[PDB]
Amino acid sequence: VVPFENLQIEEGIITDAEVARFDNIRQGLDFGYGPDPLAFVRWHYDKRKNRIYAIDELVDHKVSLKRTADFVRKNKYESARIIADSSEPRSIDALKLEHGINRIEGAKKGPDSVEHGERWLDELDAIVIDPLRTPNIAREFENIDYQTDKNGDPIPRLEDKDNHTIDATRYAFERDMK
Repeated sequence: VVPFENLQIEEGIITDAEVARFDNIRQGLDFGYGPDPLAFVRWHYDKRKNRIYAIDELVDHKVSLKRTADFVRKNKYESARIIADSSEPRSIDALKLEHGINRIEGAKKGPDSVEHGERWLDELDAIVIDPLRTPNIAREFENIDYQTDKNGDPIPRLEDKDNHTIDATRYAFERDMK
């Protein structure tokens, strides 16, 4: 009925000292399309505790690959891999060959992996988000609901709306699932 009961959301819940230690980084990127924003996410993965921690994000409705690469470079996030929305193969090429983001690769998983990937996220012990650091991730994860059928009952598919950072997060963790 309610997804992501596992959410741990509170201002200040991730300290500067913690961000300093996190060293199992996962990054995802959705390019946006039509009015939908580009959404870059960076997380830390504690595999033993089955937790993920949101570190940073960039959400931009006025999509600029230049601005995205500048943000990634500025924060020295270039050294960790970015798994990106594979529907824009030339945007990936652009970030690599034009903007020097070398560790970007297309998401290997296809459109039929969506429900699986969302379920994987929902089955984590905790998804830990500090709205002071990642306000968009916080808002989207808190407010996302299940889709529903004729009979008006929830199906195990999240709404495909206001979910741009959730998509980016799926890509970021695609290699960690099963």
